[PDB]
Amino acid sequence: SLSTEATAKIVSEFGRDANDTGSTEVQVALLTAQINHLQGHFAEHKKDHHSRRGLLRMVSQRRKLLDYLKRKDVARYTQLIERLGLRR
Amino acid sequence: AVVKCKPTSPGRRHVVKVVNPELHKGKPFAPLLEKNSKSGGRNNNGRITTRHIGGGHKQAYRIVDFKRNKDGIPAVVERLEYDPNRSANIALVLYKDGERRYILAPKGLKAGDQIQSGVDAAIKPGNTLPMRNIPVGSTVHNVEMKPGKGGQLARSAGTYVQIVARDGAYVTLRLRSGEMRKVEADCRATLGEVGNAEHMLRVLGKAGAARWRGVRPTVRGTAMNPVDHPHGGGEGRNFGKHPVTPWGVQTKGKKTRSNKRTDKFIVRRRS
Amino acid sequence: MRHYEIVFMVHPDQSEQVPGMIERYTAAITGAEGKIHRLEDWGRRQLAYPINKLHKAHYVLMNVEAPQEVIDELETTFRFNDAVIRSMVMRTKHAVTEAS
Amino acid sequence: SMQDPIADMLTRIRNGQAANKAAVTMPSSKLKVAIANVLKEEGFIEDFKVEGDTKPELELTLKYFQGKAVVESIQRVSRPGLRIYKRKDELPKVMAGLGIAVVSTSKGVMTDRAARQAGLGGEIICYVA
Amino acid sequence: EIDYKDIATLKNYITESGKIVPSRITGTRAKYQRQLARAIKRARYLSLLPYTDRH
RNA sequence: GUUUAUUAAAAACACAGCACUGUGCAAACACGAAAGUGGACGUAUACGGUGUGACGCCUGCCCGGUGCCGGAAGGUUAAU
RNA sequence: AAGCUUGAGUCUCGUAGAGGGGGGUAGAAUUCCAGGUGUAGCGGUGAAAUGCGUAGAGAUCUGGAGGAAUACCGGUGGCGAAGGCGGCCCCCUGGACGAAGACUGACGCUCAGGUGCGAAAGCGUGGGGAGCAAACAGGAUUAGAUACCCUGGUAGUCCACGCCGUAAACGAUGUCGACUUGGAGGUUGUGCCCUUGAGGCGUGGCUUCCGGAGCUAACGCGUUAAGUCGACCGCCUGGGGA
Repeated sequence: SLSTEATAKIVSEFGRDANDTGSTEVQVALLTAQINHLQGHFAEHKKDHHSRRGLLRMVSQRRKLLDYLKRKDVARYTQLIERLGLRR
Repeated sequence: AVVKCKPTSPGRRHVVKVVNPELHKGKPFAPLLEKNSKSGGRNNNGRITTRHIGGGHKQAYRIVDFKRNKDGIPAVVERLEYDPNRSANIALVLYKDGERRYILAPKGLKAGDQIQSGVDAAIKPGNTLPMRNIPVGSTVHNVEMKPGKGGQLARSAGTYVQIVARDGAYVTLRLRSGEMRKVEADCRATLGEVGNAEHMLRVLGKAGAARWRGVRPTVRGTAMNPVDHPHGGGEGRNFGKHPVTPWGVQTKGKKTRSNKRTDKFIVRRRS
Repeated sequence: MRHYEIVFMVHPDQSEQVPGMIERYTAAITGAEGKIHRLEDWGRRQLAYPINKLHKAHYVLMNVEAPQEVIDELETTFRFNDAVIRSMVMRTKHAVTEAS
Repeated sequence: SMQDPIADMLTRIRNGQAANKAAVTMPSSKLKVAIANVLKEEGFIEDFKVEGDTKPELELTLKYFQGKAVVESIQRVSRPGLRIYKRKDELPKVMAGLGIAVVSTSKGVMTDRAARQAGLGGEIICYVA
Repeated sequence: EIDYKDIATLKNYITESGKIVPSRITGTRAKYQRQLARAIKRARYLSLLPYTDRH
């Protein structure tokens, strides 16, 4: 549950020539935008294992797509994880 | 919150105290402070009046208001501090022209909100109005049940009063004692609950922890000398006769209410 | 902005107070940049069976086209007033303009 | 899910022949069209045809002559997890010489005959009669 | 699903015994009895219909 | 930690915590032949009475007798 | 390493659902509370009896308190990871699914030990107590009754939460993919014919019963296969003892 109007602030910055939205650099950003939204969501409230598993599904796909991007090009990986919060 | 001590030395592991990271501190407001003096059960007219009292470290009394007489003036909460006289903690209030008062703490542990009183006042904590205003089934806080005694009931940590029913000029209130009472609907109430509510969770852990509060050790009537209590020293582990007061009279299960003047206001009695 | 009809059950013997409540409820819609479509009465009507000893209610409805974020701070304003009672907000389903 | 393009190749043929079907169709691959070319040369099938712009699909025709199925054994032997490799005199005599085997080799897909004639061995891919 | 706030219509589908008229009797499809039960529940929680019967 | 000065020092006593009982507050309760004060400028997360003994795991039956409560319809019944 | 996509993924306009969480929000009787009207009955079993009742019961009314669950529709049905979950009304939200297209470019399948879930019952701190009821005390019944059956009844059931982690957790069938006779039926999208559309011709998702080739000792599984075949994981070699 993320609008076409909220994606319009992600595909604008993480794109390059349009349409780029199928690419790993943009899908890792669209997953991060859903993860960081469904992180809170929680607090207030906790007791919902369904949306908690949804969050962990989106994280599971992001972990893999990050590892995959790093396995294609390390420079395109490092130039993404300065624009999205990772490893503090 | 409540927190438990580490085993640094013997028995200390049992110690549990109430702690609040937002609770303020400072100096008491002198025009609402008195030293109040120790009473010690030792008697101005003769022999002792009370038992299990001796010593205890210096304390003073902070004067709290239950009259709420300054109507139609907004007042602001300035700070909430630890109180030595009631477990609810007590807040400092500043009125719009310069007057400062101590009040029973509303819930939220916070300062900076402004409060009023009248016949109609805002739904927020610390604002006061008559119980005839509200649809019942809620918490009323400290209640002016008798005008000539101020705001009564629910003064200790986490204490509450439920308003159950209404008709015409009257309403009914139910208490955590087991008693239920009837009052005029025009009686003033502040609505909501008292804060803290953790005071009953405290564990002293140490045999000196009530000594610094003046609490003297309890010696058994069946252990002290036979003339000094009606039970009397053993005759080891054989209590003998029915339990009595130090004054020689039976007490267990025997009801002692003799008031007769307020029973017509009590609609359900404490068991 | 999101549709809500907001229909009140005003007390059948206390409707003499109601303009002061209305002027405080409309304020919460105008402040929020909403759009009032009717703010009109159906008048005094009968109920289906007697509740809280009453068998009548006085009906008034707003149609507000309001921001969705206001609902949980609006449905509480006619919940403890005891002269404007038993309100239904009736979400979505558009709005009729200016009619009874 | 799907790991081996050959693990759904010969089942179609063994099950379609049991259903008495004259043609059997599969998704196409380099090894599938390499096996089909040798199975036509050795006469185990009549013909094969391959077509598709979206996905290329391969259809081969089964022999029944006048009613009775002409291929009397259709087996795989070897799998990618546990492969079978035979040396120049360890090459098999399928159905005690009534059938044949197919091998991949360094010279490309051929019969156990063509491999033994080439004085070489290799990896097994099919067993037939 | 439609016109469920009209009680002059709804009272043709509920009994003096304080119950519901069967879909066998109205000649209606099974999901009309669901539409009717939803109309009854949506009239109850709107002060249009009573929740219970008896004198 | 407490335990009697110069033969009776600890397992006895207290203590953290456990239960029952009286108390709606001008409390109940106590001392005061009282004036008054203590209870407490505490208010049921608060006080009076009696036993248990930190901590972890724990609590069968009996209301005839002697006390106490609920009922006051019936009995017994005094000064009057 | 270089190159791809028709493996896998996300999406424009859109679809149903007792899924979850937070809020609420509504009604009934055994009960309790203060009484009327009123006379010897009430209660209960296969039989009876303790017991409730003349202190005015049972029942019938007036005015009121208390606790739990959500009647109807409800099924041929949905959802959820399982366990489980039906109200209306207002938010917060996971996953799945259709139409007509597109952007990436093997990013897939599985998984020791982990990392997180709970039905009933149980443990903790504070509340709660209509109905049902372990335990218990009676009525009995009987050779005996410590039990069935009848009269009463605490724990437990509910809530703030915190713990517990187990089940006949069961269509007793590990997860994942392809290929392939059906019928009858339910449920939800949807392509098309002026839908001039009630009608007709199609087509994806989910799924119930009957059953065929195959499998199986047998019963069953049966295109949602226990079939046909492959990847990985978890297990295992007789009861009595244990």
